[PDB]
Amino acid sequence: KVFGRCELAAAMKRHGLDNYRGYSLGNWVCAAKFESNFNTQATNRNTDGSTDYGILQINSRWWCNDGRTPGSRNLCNIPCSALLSSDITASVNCAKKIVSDGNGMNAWVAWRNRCKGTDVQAWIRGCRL
Ligand SMILES: [N]
Ligand SMILES: [N]
Ligand SMILES: [N]
Ligand SMILES: [N]
Ligand SMILES: [Pt+2]
Ligand SMILES: [Pt+2]
Ligand SMILES: [Pt+2]
Ligand SMILES: [Pt+2]
Repeated sequence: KVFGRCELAAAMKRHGLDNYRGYSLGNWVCAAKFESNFNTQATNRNTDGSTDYGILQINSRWWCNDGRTPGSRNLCNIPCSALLSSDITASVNCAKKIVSDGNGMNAWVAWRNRCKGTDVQAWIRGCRL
């Protein structure tokens, strides 16, 4: 499922991400856009042999089990295939853990390189919260 810009903001605000650890909604919407293009089914194999899964491209090295990442933690206790659901719940609850683990949204390279320090307000422009 490829969400719309305003559609994903709503599901995101609802599952409790707006101001989560002091990151406003636009930051999460911007990260989704540059990670997955809002596609819940997005996967990207990394040179390291891990894979990033879903709307927030959560990585198999640390966070989820895809049964093929050689040496790999499963912090979030889920198979990576539950990050590809059209319901973003599982992606969201894993994202709260990730963002809580010290580095905040720097965990998402696409956030640090493209969203950090820009007007992320514009990403929720014309959406009903
Ligand atoms: N939720
Ligand atoms: N998109
Ligand atoms: N999906
Ligand atoms: N969702
Ligand atoms: Pt789908
Ligand atoms: Pt939902
Ligand atoms: Pt939720
Ligand atoms: Pt777009």
